[PDB]
Amino acid sequence: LPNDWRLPLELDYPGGLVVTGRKDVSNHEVEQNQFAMYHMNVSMGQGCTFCHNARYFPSYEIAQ
Amino acid sequence: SPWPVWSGYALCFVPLAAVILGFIIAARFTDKQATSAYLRLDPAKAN
Amino acid sequence: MNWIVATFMLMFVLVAFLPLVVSLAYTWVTNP
Amino acid sequence: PIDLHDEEYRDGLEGTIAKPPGHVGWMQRLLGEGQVGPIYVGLWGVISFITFFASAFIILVDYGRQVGWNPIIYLREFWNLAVYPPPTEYGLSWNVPWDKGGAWLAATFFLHISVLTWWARLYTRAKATGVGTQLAWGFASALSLYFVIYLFHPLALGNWSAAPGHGFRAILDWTNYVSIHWGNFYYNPFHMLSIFFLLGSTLLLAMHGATIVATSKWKSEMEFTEMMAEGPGTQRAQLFWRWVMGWNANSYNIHIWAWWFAAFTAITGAIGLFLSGTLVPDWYAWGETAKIVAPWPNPDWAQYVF
Amino acid sequence: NDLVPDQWKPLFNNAQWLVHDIVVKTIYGGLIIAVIAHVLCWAWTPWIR
Amino acid sequence: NDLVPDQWKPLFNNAQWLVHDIVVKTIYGGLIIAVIAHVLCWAWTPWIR
Amino acid sequence: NDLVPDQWKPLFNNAQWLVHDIVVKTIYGGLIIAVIAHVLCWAWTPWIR
Amino acid sequence: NDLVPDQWKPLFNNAQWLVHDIVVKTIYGGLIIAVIAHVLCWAWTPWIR
Amino acid sequence: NDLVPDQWKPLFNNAQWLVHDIVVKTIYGGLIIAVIAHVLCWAWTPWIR
Amino acid sequence: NDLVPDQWKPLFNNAQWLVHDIVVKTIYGGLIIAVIAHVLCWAWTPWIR
Amino acid sequence: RALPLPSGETLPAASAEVIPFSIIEEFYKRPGKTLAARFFGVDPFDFWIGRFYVGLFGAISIIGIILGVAFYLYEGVVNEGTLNILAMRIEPPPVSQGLNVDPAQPGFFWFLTMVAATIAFVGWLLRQIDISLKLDMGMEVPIAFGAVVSSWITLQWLRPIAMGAWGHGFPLGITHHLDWVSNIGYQYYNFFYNPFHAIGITLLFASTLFLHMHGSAVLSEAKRNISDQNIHVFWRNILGYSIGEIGIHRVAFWTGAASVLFSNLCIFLSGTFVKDWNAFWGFWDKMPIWNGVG
Amino acid sequence: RPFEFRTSVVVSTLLGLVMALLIHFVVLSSGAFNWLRA
Amino acid sequence: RPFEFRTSVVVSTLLGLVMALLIHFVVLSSGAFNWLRA
Amino acid sequence: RPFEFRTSVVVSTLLGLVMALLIHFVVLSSGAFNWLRA
Amino acid sequence: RPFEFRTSVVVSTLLGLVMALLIHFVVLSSGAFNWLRA
Amino acid sequence: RPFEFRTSVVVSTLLGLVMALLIHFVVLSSGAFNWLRA
Amino acid sequence: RPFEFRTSVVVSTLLGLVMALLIHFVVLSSGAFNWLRA
Amino acid sequence: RPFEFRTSVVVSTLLGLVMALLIHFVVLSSGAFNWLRA
Amino acid sequence: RPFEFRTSVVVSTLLGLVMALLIHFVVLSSGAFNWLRA
Amino acid sequence: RPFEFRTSVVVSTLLGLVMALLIHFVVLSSGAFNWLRA
Ligand code: BCL
Ligand code: BCL
Ligand code: BCL
Ligand code: BCL
Ligand code: BCL
Ligand code: BCL
Ligand code: BCL
Ligand code: BCL
Ligand SMILES: [Fe+3]
Repeated sequence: LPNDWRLPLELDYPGGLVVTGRKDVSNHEVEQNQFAMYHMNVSMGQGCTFCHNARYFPSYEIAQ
Repeated sequence: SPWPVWSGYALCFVPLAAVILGFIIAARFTDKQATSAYLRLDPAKAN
Repeated sequence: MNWIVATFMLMFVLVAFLPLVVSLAYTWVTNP
Repeated sequence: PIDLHDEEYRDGLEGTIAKPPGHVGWMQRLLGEGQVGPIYVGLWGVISFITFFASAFIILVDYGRQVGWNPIIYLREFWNLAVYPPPTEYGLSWNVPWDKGGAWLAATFFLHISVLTWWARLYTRAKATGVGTQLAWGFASALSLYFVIYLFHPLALGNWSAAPGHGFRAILDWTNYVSIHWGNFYYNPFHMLSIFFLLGSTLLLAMHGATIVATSKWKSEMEFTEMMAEGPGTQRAQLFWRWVMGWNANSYNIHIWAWWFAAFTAITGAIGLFLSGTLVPDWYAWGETAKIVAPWPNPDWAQYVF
Repeated sequence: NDLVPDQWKPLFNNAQWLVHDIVVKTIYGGLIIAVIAHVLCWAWTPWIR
Repeated sequence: NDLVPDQWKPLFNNAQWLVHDIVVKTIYGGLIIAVIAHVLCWAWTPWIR
Repeated sequence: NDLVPDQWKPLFNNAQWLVHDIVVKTIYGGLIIAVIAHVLCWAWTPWIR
Repeated sequence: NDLVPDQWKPLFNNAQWLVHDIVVKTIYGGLIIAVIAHVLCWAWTPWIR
Repeated sequence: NDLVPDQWKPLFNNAQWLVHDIVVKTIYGGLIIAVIAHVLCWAWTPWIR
Repeated sequence: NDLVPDQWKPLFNNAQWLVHDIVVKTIYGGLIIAVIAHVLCWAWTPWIR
Repeated sequence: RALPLPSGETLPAASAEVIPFSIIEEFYKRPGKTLAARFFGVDPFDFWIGRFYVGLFGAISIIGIILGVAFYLYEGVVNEGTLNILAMRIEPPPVSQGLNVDPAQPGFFWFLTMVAATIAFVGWLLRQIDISLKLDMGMEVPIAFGAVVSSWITLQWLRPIAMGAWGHGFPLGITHHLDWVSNIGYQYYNFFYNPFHAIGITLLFASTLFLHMHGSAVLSEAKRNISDQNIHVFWRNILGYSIGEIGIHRVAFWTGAASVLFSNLCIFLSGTFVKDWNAFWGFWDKMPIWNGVG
Repeated sequence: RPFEFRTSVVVSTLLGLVMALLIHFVVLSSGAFNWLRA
Repeated sequence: RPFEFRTSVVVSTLLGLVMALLIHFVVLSSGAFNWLRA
Repeated sequence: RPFEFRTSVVVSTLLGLVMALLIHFVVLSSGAFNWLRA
Repeated sequence: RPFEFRTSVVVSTLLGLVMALLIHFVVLSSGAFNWLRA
Repeated sequence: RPFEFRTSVVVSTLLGLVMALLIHFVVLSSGAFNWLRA
Repeated sequence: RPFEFRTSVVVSTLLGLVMALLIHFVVLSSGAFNWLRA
Repeated sequence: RPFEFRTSVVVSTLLGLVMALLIHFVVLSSGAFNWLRA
Repeated sequence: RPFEFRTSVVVSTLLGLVMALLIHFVVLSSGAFNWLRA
Repeated sequence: RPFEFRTSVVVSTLLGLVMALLIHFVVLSSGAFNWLRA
């Protein structure tokens, strides 16, 4: 990650970070999203399939 | 409800039918022209 | 246990790599 | 009718620059022929060169500004430096600050010009020597996908930010981001056709090369001479495949197969990428309406977590 | 190769001339229709505004 | 081979001359139309301001 | 092929001379227009300040 | 190739000698200027300190 | 092909000998300067400490 | 040829022999210097302890 | 009269003559040079049924083929009941079951399908060795096929056995092995950053490029009267190098073979030794040359 | 012939077309003219 | 006649065009002239 | 014959142009001259 | 004959230019000289 | 005869240059000498 | 004969069959006719 | 002969066997007959 | 012989078989007939 | 020649250089010698 980057906490976060199929966001928003997701990955010991079910990212089946 | 929507056909069964048909026709024609009769060198001499 | 078998399987992967090298060296030798 | 000598040495603009040929030696012992020889420069040749040198210069200087003109740091972080297109604000506007996204536009323009001039060079040099012009049309087929990526897809979305960013690791990031944005990019059916054609292309290449090398002993490598009269090598090569898989092709058909597989790869790829942002916003949600998603009601997730 | 006038004799063959005539006629007709169509979409809603 | 004037004889063939005439005429017409169109988009909204 | 003066005879062919003339004339005209345009965008807003 | 002295006769052609003279002269001049420039930046602010 | 001594005759050509001489002289000079520079870098601040 | 002794005649050419000699001399010198440097690095601070 | 040619052209009137195809099959039969008959003294079948040559290796292969197809159809059609090939998924036994396999537990038929498929593939490879041995050509095609066979072995035997779960083999079934690939790719972050992975895709794209260029080169000189040095001159005019006729086929064979080898290495390694790929590149920043200049 | 006339006309018509297209695109995307809903 | 005249004019008209285009781009993107809504 | 003159002039003008361009880029991006809104 | 003079001058003028450029960039980026607003 | 002399001098001058550059970089980046504002 | 007749009949039958099949599948999947439990 | 007889018998016995197997699978997996614990 | 009879019978029996199979599958999967526990 | 002499000297000097470099780097990075501010 870039050293200037910090976790963006000025958002509603019930689903404010969603990006899939939105059609009003470009690759810049997706890049910020992936930054935050990799941070959550390093924080948690486990990997990226800990809570996502990478076939569909907007799915909530893992319950983590 | 039981049926695949429109564009399921157009997007997925144009490939699945067209590619299989194309392979089975192109193979027939290539093998025909290859196993046909034309100029070759004799096996008893060249080899 | 885990690591002995892991090293032994990596051996097999490198053995799969092996034949291509023999092909290359045969071509180098037999083509002076 | 056609003098090859006057087409190998002819001064400049109409001739080659590197007049003396050279030998590589180690290439000779392993690759067959091993002479470097002269390279022809024409009118179309100089244009692509200078435009490519302009785009590369623009990009390389802009790397230095990011590191503060420090050559130690410049050499350390060279592989993750990049220049990015404008952000979503002023999506298609051409008036952007140089450092934010302005440098990308000029570079991509000069790159386009260089590519098109190289195509023209291919076509003209093919006609000059008396051979056919199939290579130029194949290059056009690949240019179709190239132009959809950089020009046609950002346009018709409103954002210049959809294009990649002229970096070594920037292109991997672009691939990942697009696939994530559309959602389950694996489900795109033209992507499936493209993968089919790509793996078929590698299959055909390996097979043709391997069989021709195996039957080389009987001088089957000279595919041009064999086209007029099939010798013992080509006769053996046909029999091997006839018994294995039940059918075979002579030396003329197999190259048609090669050409068409390689071209269908890029054509289906371009058609499939163009449709992602416009017609079908979500690919996985489309697949479940087409009844081709595995039900997977309760998977065993113990494998994926460590 | 002698139906074309003298001034254009070195350029045009005999057969290439009649085609050229067809092309010119088609282009003129197309231009007339294009002008009419643009006057109409104008009268509908102008686009410069 | 001899329709072009002497000053330009080494350069231009005979056929290459008439095409050069067409090109010059087209370029002049295009320049006139371009100048008119430019005058019109300033009478609309100036760009330099 | 003797239209070029003797001082420049080894270098220039006959045909290569007239084009050189065209190039020089075009370059002079372009330089005059460039100077005028630069005086105008300085009167507008100076760039060095 | 007989302008070069005997001890360097095999190594240098006769054209290769004059260019080598130019190279030596340029290198000497460059070294003098480099020494002057280094004395100046040091008088300004020393680097080793 | 006969300026080099007999002991080294099979190895060195004639031209290859003078370059060897230049290389040896340059290496000796470089080593002397390197030794001086390390003695100086040591007197300044020792590295091993 | 024929400069190498009989026992090593099938292996070494003539030219290959002198290079060898150089290699052996260099290796001996390097080993002596390595031993001295090791004794010094030990007297400074031992590494096994 | 008119001379039919291999490229389809019919010429307007050389030791070459028009020979019908059958002649050249009878001359090149030579029965008895089978690799197997070398070891046993004899081959059981070698009777060329139809156009297909049969050998000892062919029979074990066909056994594997029939049994594998039958088990694949039994899974997903029975015990799933989906009756749609795209919807059905054939899944390996769970990771809790471990390395041991049990008929009562689920996944027993996936294991049978996998074993039958492996037998069929290896038998096919040996059959290719055999048929090439009769013709006395050479052993290049068996090597090129053995590369992809080894990839299959790495994916379904070596990597599952090293971890030991048996659940790691990719589930069979159209449009469900893709879900496995997608969940494995993201399990270790940035599979793109993996070095052995990136060499495989480099070689794949380079192979497609070489194929297009060779095909266009041979098609361009197909039907025309030329010296045969015209193509070499064209290649020297564009990029200033001509590989030769024997050179391009060697390169095709080699690149094709190398791609899959690097790929199977990358996957086997990811499973066993590396948890994520971003942590792998953490060492580069701290290289002494530039560790403090920032 | 030192200069082929047709090369000149080819490069001229290509450069002119590209230049017209580029200027048209830049002017449209600048959004300063109120043309096609702006 | 070692130096071909046409090579000189080709490289001259390419370099001049590229240079005009680059300067025009830089000046437009600097945003210091109030030209096309700036 | 030992040194073609045209190679010298080609490399000279290329190096000079690249060097002028690089120095102007560096000076512009340093932001120490108040040139074009700085 | 064995050692071409022009190869020597080419490699010399390339190495010298690269070395001058590298030293100039390191000294500028070190920020220890108060040169161009430092 | 067993070795070309010029190969030796080429590899020698490449290895020496690379080695000088690497040592110079390491010593500068170690930050233990107070050289160029350290 | 500018064309082979059999090529025409082959392409005609193929296009007609594909078109009938596509229309029959679109109409069935639209669900607007109450045909086979709809 | 216009048709080889053995091709007919081969394709006949393959199609018949495949068809019997497919019907037997479908009927078993439908679970509507109480056959082998159903 | 412009058209081979056996090609016609081959394509006819293939198309007919595929069509019967497809219709049978569609009718079974529609679930509108109460056939085999429906 | 059962072994070309030059292959031996090439591999010898490469292995020796790599080994010296590796040992040096390990000893420096171990931090047990108080060398260059340690
Ligand atoms: C922004 C405000 C105005 C605007 C302001 C202007 C202004 C101001 C001008 C134009 C000009 C033009 N505009 Mg505009 N324009 C606007 C919106 C539009 C719209 C539309 C979508 O709304 C369209 C269609 C156009 C289209 C055009 C053309 C009529 C014309 C450009 C000619 C040119 O570039 O081609 C030139 C192409 C080439 C040089 C090559 C032509 C090819 C030849 C003719 C084909 C034969 C080739 C021959 C066979 C040889 C073959 C060789 C091949 C090249 C190899 N404008 C907006 C509304 N537009 C320019 C024009 O009219 O000047 C004439 C003009 O000055
Ligand atoms: C998020 C997911 C990750 C991803 C995760 C993986 C994973 C996981 C893997 C790959 C692997 C591959 N990926 Mg990846 N990959 C991704 C992105 C990409 C991209 C891209 C442009 O972005 C590309 C080009 C690739 C390319 C590739 C190659 C590196 C490799 C191809 C497999 C192969 O060659 O061997 C496959 C070889 C075989 C299995 C074929 C065996 C076939 C047998 C012999 C034939 C059976 C006969 C059969 C029944 C047919 C019978 C014929 C009758 C007609 C019926 N990946 C994304 C980033 N990739 C695979 C690899 O490494 O290979 C080991 C793999 O493990
Ligand atoms: C509204 C004002 C906008 C602007 C919008 C445009 C647009 C938009 C265009 C130009 C174009 C031009 N502009 Mg302007 N331009 C502006 C400000 C400027 C300024 C400035 C103040 O400094 C300058 C110097 C220019 C200068 C120019 C020239 C570089 C160029 C056309 C010159 C010429 O006549 O064409 C050279 C000669 C011709 C083009 C020959 C034409 C050939 C024939 C007539 C083409 C016919 C095409 C026909 C339709 C095809 C079908 C024909 C078949 C026979 C049927 N513009 C402002 C920002 N400008 C035009 C351009 O170059 O594209 C060509 C362009 O389209
Ligand atoms: C407003 C002031 C802006 C600026 C904006 C620009 C822009 C924008 C441009 C220049 C260009 C130039 N600038 Mg300025 N420039 C600025 C400050 C400077 C400073 C400085 C203070 O130090 C300097 C030294 C310069 C110097 C220069 C020259 C390097 C260059 C043109 C010189 C010449 O006459 O052209 C050399 C000779 C010619 C160009 C010959 C022209 C050939 C013919 C006449 C072209 C006709 C084209 C025609 C339209 C095509 C159709 C014709 C058909 C027949 C129909 N600028 C400030 C920042 N400057 C111009 C450039 O170089 O582009 C070439 C450019 O476009
Ligand atoms: C304002 C002061 C800035 C600075 C900004 C620049 C910029 C900006 C430039 C230089 C350039 C140079 N600087 Mg300074 N420079 C500074 C400090 C220094 C210092 C220092 C204190 O140590 C030094 C030693 C230098 C030294 C130099 C030389 C290396 C170089 C030009 C020398 C020469 O005459 O050109 C060698 C000879 C020539 C260039 C021949 C010119 C050839 C012909 C005349 C070119 C005509 C072009 C024409 C427009 C094209 C159209 C013509 C057609 C016929 C129409 N600068 C400070 C930081 N310096 C210039 C550079 O090198 O670019 C070349 C450059 O542009
Ligand atoms: C201010 C002090 C800075 C520093 C800043 C620089 C900078 C900046 C430079 C050097 C350069 C050099 N430095 Mg210092 N240098 C420093 C400390 C040191 C120390 C140290 C204490 O240990 C050493 C040993 C050196 C040693 C050196 C040499 C390696 C090198 C030039 C030697 C020589 O004469 O050039 C060898 C001979 C020549 C260069 C021949 C020159 C050829 C001709 C004269 C070039 C003319 C160019 C002309 C403008 C082009 C147009 C001409 C046309 C005819 C018109 N520096 C400190 C950190 N140093 C210079 C370098 O190498 O670049 C080459 C460089 O630019
Ligand atoms: C219920 C109304 C539905 C609809 C449902 C369908 C369906 C479903 C079909 C059509 C088909 C057609 N429709 Mg409709 N169609 C609708 C609205 C329209 C509208 C409109 C209002 O604009 C139009 C213009 C049409 C027009 C058409 C024609 C394009 C086409 C058949 C024309 C023709 O006779 O066949 C051309 C001539 C023939 C087909 C020759 C037939 C050849 C022989 C007789 C075939 C025999 C087959 C035999 C069974 C095989 C075994 C024989 C062996 C000897 C044993 N439909 C609405 C939406 N329409 C049919 C189609 O084209 O399929 C081809 C199709 O199946
Ligand atoms: C219980 C009722 C189930 C059902 C279950 C099955 C099953 C299960 C089967 C059939 C099969 C058939 N069914 Mg039923 N079938 C049902 C409803 C129907 C309906 C309907 C109501 O519409 C129809 C039309 C049919 C029609 C048919 C025929 C298509 C087919 C066999 C016809 C024939 O005689 O064989 C054609 C002629 C023969 C098969 C020749 C046999 C050749 C020799 C005798 C084979 C000997 C094999 C021997 C054991 C091998 C060893 C011999 C060595 C010498 C030792 N079924 C319902 C759903 N049906 C059978 C099928 O087709 O398999 C082929 C099949 O197995
Ligand atoms: Fe080939």
